[PDB]
Amino acid sequence: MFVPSYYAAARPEQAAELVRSNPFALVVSAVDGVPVATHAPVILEGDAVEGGTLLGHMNRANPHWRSFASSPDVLVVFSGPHGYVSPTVYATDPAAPTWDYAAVHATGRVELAEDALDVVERTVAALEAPRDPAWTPTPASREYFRALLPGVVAFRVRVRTEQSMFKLSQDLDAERYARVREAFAADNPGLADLMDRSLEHHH
Amino acid sequence: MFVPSYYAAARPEQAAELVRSNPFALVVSAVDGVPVATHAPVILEGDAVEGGTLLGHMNRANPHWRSFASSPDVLVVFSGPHGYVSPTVYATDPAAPTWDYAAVHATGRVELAEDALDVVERTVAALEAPRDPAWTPTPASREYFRALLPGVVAFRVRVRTEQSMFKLSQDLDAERYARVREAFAADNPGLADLMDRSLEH
Ligand code: HEM
Ligand code: HEM
Repeated sequence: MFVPSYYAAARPEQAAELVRSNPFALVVSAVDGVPVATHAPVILEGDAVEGGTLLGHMNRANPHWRSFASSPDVLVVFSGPHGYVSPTVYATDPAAPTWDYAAVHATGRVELAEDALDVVERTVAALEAPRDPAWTPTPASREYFRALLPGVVAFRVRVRTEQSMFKLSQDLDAERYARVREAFAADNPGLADLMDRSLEHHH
Repeated sequence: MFVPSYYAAARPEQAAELVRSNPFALVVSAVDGVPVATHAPVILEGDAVEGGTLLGHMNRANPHWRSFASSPDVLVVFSGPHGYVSPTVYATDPAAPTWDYAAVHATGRVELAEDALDVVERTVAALEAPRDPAWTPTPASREYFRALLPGVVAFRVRVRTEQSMFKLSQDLDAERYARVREAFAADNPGLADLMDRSLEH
């Protein structure tokens, strides 16, 4: 990923807010030199992505994790809101399209996590916390978790580098920008909100 | 990606339909044993993903493409609708959460494309065709596209293998499935529509 200056994160906390808000991530590694990816829920331990630790799990029948000893460099991609920008919105002739989006790329070394039960219980709490009501596992469900454990492989990524893209049209002048934002406000309110947050000076 | 049989595509054209409906893809390669990914619009040439050809473009100032020159294997991930499934929706105890989603992974050899104008113009046509209304490039915009070409790098992927995941709660019993579909109907209609199409014929 390459990040033009206009699409850099405005504030250092924005990468971590995106990661926490979008836990269904893409875990990418090199299996015999070719890329392989698994969609998995991944949570963040720590205040910042860079230097932080990611915790995830996948199916033990998914052979992807068997590579995590011989090829330990991994990339985890977290994806926020996104949307196509049609030249129709600009209302200018000569124009060209683009796609607006925010994403965080965390690269580091992967390792298997012995305490798989901890990883999945922490994932439950993190993903249920924004919901009302939140689901809290009963004793019967924690016992069920224990019965399920042979089928899971948990893992940790110690994040060495992070890269964040907030490609949200901030290069546009106000008239073309207003038109982009108004088009997303109707059909993609999450993206419009991200655009609003990208313009903040402090909060 | 590992695809359990009950989350496989029900019809062989469903993978191609997902690719065409979700063209903003993730293009992944190995730049010195480390995975590097770029988000880019990618379209499908052919009736099927496997054996088909993917066409995309990225920023020439994005150094990612410089690793394509040796024609390494690339992975292109197309992601459809997705949504978290909270056990609250099941309304049954012993339970555990999951995440429902559909995605297509295409792996093959990447080639730099000399015909970058054709790639970007075909991408325009493919992305605009279902919008209402569709944008129709004017002669001025076609001349603009030519002027922009130095700044773009286009590429082809010959798809050697493909995996398609339609993880859409097909394994739930009838009462729990209905709860999940009903819950997504309200807050994620694109995902609910995908579940409907997964059970049809
Ligand atoms: C907290 C939210 C959770 C989410 C969003 C989630 C999601 C997922 C996903 C997407 C997969 C597929 C991974 C792959 O393709 O390799 C998976 C696999 C698996 N997860 Fe989780 N999971 C959650 C919690 C749990 C808990 C608490 C357990 C208890 C041990 C668990 C046990 C498993 C097992 C056994 C599998 C293997 C496939 C299966 O049996 O369904 N998960 N999970
Ligand atoms: C059809 C829908 C299109 C979409 C969704 C789209 C989207 C994008 C995206 C996401 C990037 C950044 C890639 C990166 O990070 O490396 C990009 C770069 C670029 N695209 Fe496209 N594009 C489209 C059509 C076109 C057309 C017709 C042209 C005409 C030549 C063009 C020219 C460029 C150029 C010059 C760049 C690099 C410089 C820049 O980003 O402004 N694109 N495009």
